[PDB]
Amino acid sequence: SGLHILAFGAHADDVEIGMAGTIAKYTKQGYEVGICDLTEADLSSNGTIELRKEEAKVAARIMGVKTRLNLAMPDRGLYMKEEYIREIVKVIRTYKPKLVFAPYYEDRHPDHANCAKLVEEAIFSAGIRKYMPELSPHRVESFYNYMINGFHKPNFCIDISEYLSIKVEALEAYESQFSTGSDGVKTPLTEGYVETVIAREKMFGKEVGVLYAEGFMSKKPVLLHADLLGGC
Amino acid sequence: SGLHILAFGAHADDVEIGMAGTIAKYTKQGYEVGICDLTEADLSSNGTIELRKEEAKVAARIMGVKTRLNLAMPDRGLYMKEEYIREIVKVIRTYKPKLVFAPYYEDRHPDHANCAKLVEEAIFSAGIRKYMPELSPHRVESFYNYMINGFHKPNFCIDISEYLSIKVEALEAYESQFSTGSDGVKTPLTEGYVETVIAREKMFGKEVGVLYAEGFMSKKPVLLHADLLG
Amino acid sequence: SGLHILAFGAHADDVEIGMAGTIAKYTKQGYEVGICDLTEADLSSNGTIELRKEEAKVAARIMGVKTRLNLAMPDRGLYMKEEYIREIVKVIRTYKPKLVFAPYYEDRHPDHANCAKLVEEAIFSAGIRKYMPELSPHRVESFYNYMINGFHKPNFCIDISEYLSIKVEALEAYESQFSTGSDGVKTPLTEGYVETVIAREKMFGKEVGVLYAEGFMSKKPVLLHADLLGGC
Amino acid sequence: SGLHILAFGAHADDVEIGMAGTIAKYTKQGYEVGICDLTEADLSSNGTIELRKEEAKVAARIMGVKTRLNLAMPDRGLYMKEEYIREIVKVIRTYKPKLVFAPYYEDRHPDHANCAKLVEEAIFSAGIRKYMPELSPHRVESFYNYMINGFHKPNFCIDISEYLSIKVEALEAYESQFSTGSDGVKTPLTEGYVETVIAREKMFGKEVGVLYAEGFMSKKPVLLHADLLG
Amino acid sequence: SGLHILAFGAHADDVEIGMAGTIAKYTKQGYEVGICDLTEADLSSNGTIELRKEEAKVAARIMGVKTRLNLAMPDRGLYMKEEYIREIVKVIRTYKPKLVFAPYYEDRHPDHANCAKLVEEAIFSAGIRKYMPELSPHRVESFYNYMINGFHKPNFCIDISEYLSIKVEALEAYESQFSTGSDGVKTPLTEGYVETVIAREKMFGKEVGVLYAEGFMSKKPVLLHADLLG
Amino acid sequence: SGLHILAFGAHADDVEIGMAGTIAKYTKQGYEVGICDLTEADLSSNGTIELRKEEAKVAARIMGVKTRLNLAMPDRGLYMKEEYIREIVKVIRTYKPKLVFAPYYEDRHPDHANCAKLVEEAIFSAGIRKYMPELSPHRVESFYNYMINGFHKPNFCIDISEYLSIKVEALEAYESQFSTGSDGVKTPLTEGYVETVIAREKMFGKEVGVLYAEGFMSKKPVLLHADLLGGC
Ligand SMILES: [Zn+2]
Ligand SMILES: [Zn+2]
Ligand SMILES: [Zn+2]
Ligand SMILES: [Zn+2]
Ligand SMILES: [Zn+2]
Ligand SMILES: [Zn+2]
Repeated sequence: SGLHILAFGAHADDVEIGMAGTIAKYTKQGYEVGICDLTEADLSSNGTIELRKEEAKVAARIMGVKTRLNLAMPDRGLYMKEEYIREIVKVIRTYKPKLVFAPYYEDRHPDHANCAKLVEEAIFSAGIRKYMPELSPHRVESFYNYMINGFHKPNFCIDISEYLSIKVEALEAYESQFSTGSDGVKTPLTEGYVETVIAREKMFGKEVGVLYAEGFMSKKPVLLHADLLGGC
Repeated sequence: SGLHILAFGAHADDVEIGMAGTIAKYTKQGYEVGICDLTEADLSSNGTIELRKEEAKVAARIMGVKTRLNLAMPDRGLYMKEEYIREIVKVIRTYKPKLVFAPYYEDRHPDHANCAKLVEEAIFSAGIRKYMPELSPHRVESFYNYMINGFHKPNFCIDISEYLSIKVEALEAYESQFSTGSDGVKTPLTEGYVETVIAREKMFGKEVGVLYAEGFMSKKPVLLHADLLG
Repeated sequence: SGLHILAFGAHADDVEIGMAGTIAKYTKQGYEVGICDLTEADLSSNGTIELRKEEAKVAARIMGVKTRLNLAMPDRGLYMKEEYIREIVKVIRTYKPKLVFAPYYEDRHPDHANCAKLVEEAIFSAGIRKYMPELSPHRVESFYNYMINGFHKPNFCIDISEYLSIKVEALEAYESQFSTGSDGVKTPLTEGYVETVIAREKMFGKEVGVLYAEGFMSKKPVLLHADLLGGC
Repeated sequence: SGLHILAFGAHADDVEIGMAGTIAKYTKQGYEVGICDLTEADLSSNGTIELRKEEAKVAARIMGVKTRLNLAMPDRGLYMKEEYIREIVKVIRTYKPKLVFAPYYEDRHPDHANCAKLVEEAIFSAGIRKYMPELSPHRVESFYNYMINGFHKPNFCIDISEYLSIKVEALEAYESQFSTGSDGVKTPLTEGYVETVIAREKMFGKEVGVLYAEGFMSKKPVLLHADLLG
Repeated sequence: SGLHILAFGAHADDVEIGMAGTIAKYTKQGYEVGICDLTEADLSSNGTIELRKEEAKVAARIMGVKTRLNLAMPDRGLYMKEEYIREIVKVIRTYKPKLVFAPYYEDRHPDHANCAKLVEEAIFSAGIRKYMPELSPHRVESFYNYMINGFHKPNFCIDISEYLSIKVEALEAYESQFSTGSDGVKTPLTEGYVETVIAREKMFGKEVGVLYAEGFMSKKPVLLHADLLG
Repeated sequence: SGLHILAFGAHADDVEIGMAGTIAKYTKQGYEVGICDLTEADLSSNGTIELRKEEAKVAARIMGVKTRLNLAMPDRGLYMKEEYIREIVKVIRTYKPKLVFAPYYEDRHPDHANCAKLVEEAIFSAGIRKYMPELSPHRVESFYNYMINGFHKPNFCIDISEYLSIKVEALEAYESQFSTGSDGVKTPLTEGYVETVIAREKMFGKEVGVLYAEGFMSKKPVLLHADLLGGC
């Protein structure tokens, strides 16, 4: 039928950092969300690709994500390439996502911007019939950006107060990334990173009058219907 | 008991220009919307206070607005004054609006910014029990700005595609403002102004994938719940 | 002698959407303007490349454009490539345009930003003698951006009130793009798009005290001489 | 009959810093430019009202400005007051300027923003017939801001390459301001200030491909006609 | 003789929220920091002027602040008034601060912007000899803004990793503000506010590679000398 | 041991224009700074590559720069390429710079933005152990941008009042670039350019209360410790 949400990350844990709470919130309401990791994060200082993929599976189940893909594009190699756009178009056209999410570009990790750029190009081409005509076109309704590193004034927020614990659980599934363990090394991700993610969501929460909120960017104004006065 | 929306303008027609479509959309759904105009637009180039008051009633009727107030503050005199803030605080506390709207400040007409500034101060003070303790306090949930003159990248939009006709009717209620008539003088408001308002809403509409949308500003991030996936 | 204006678009109709009114205004005053379409818009949902080229010719004549080129670069393929910059440099050096226009980058169609980026690179290289020394260098005086999709606060406007009908005519020349016809499909361009373009120009018009104005972006402050107090 | 340009400053030398070059350029072409300083700069660290008034006359002469007014509002007292707005409205309606200039608000000296704010309110009210109905209204065509302290990405520039010398002469007319002399104290204005003003204009110049340019801000998009292709 | 830092707030706890960590960091190094609260927060939902004054003393003690003043201006009455500017000018000239801090204007509480605006006007006038000539003038070196409500991309940060505990202690001194207690009502300040303040500082910290950092705004570019390479 | 500062430019003279005063200020204090020019500026209208390299050496000695490298990437060819990132990573890992500087992207010369983009990518990859594992990783502490063409509100300034003459000397070392001579041609660099650079620094100086200051951009807030209240 088609995914309600397809969220792209450069590396498994990107989507979790940006929007694990939102995903958990909406999968619980019965919406179908998929995650597509562009790379296997082979250059990550800690862990292995297989371990990372296993953690991605654990995280997916925590978030109620039934569909998780890895396009196996090179870590630190998300250049603006036709072949990569093609691969993402294939994903978009296969899963027909109503909404697509990708990282926000203003991020210390260039892969995140590069992922967003590829996804943006792919979203546009996905709706073009004559492009890759072997697959039926799909028009994504909206493209939004979640935040990985740092913070920005969000265009919109999703209240994740009831789902923060699940987000932390989803994040903690990436043991290799955010914890040293027995043979791991100290990285920015190991040293108070998950705490920083919680902090951001607390900060965004306060902005909108809730305990924890995830913040999102949108190139277009968000369309309000039921959320203006509530009632759903 | 309280209004769902209270929309402030400096002059009658302000709220209409900014959000007649949204107001009509929501009153049709059974929501209670009030309008409070800060002034009687005593200095308007065309028309009189008399004619404007009647037009404001016609516009309110068109929009399904049952409550329209005018604070009769001086046109072009919306200075940051305690007396004016307290009058607006009285209004907010009386009508207990969930949402308050006011003009966006980036506007060629200084009254519009001045109105927004007064309303913002009043919203904050309205929630403060110790302030004007004779009148029970009220906490407004959200404060949004609509656009009168010009345009800005909206923080959010309301699809008014079905209500554009009603918006135009509500605007046209101000015949003294938007038409020269036979005795009136040419103003920015008579020279393709209503057409410009429709044009803006068309532009905002296209941006969000609808025919016509009204654009709004919000200092805080918009909180989505049902509107993310509909 | 050299073009007064060379306007680039990614697709034929880009320049029209952004600045058909301005072009018509200035060709009528006897200025020479050319248009260079980077692609043949082969991936356009409606029409054919030949039909599109014929519509581009009709549009050009409506606007009083005597020079129209198509570089036949791939639709959805305006990557930052040396070969493409080279081709545009060749165009700039051949036609010696005083002003160059291209799409503004803040646009839902990535080709538009990509076109602008290529043109910007080419403009700079066009003025470098040692670059492609087989063609004499040319220094473009100013590079401005017109708007295709959406809207932005313009850095400057051109009053096109007297030329709006001609702009609409130029736009309507692209029957395949903005009208369904007998065998066309519904796209964002077919559903109230031309009306939206008029709306934008009405909006920009009001900003500057005229009926219809086209809005432009400029990286540098515009230099005023005669337009400060008028009189020409 | 009306001025082509009326330039407001908070203090005499403001307009010179912002736009002496532009003023000189246009007065030489036969355009009528007036300057109105809101205050007599009564609190200036160096000089006196007496000396400053004379310097302002010398500067006006250098710039070819035939009309210079001073409203003698309080230095550091340019509050948003009705009385001050109406005094400025009187000036605008008397001199009927096509263009009005005032300082840009993003400036370390609060009087400059305060001046601009007052002037903006006055420009709007100047066009309103019912406001101060004893004096015929005037509609200003465009309102632009010049820069005094610091710098900003200009919305537009005026090539003043031929008039930099005149600008420097006009600035140097304020010897009490830009030089310590023999009894004066060190201020931001004495410590390489004129050199900084020239520096800015050099920077703006380079940006637009000329030797020296003055930079201006405009809330509305600049309307080009002849200057697109020259 | 003069203070190194004078930090202004509209209400006691403002300075703490913005910069208790920085203040503690620098007082521990032997720098003299003063705090001036413009109002006694007479309209605060919870507590009394009495309790708040005592809490402000406890907070000052925690931060190593030896000088705390209160100007007892009206809560929610921080209008741009000459009388208020001059009171603040008196404070600046008396205590001769090298640096002055005030709230950042982009803040849901209008008093915070209003405080900053008053302080900015006062800083400028404090340096003007002819203004209030009975009291020797003082030139403040730099004016910075700290953040109370919300967050902004800071122009600069101060590493407060070692002083977060002291900041929390200083905030917790305002038990009447940040806890409902047993008789108090729920406010934005009682609902995970201190946790939000810590959260912000964690966020700013991460941005600059430390555990906790306080963020500051500066209208002028930050001048680096020793901190470029440490 | 490792450089305190490594400054990248696209062309020799870039670093000088942006930060010759700062470099001179800090080399005089005994800090070690290196410069890496990405290209030999082979497309420069005046001079030759060898002459340019000789001027770069003269400029380096004026600034007290003991290390100057040229990566010999193509002028007007600083595309986002893996090979170029690799080369810069090698430089960063070899010289272990505490701070890295590159041009600010908002610049009429696209090479400057392109240089900054390459350097940003390289800085990130330089800290990744598994990337190019033959060289030990290096974490650059901070990345800042200097300004070449035009001007921007600086995030921070360095007082160069005492070192302006040295900056002018460093700039004047590029005789081929900023002076016509006997067989040179008129370019934007020859016509009041060095004067414009001084002007900018005078402008930035006034902003921070000094005679001359260089202005820098930083993606992160600058961390103040000693510079808040002085004393070092
Ligand atoms: Zn990642
Ligand atoms: Zn109005
Ligand atoms: Zn196109
Ligand atoms: Zn002044
Ligand atoms: Zn407060
Ligand atoms: Zn260069």
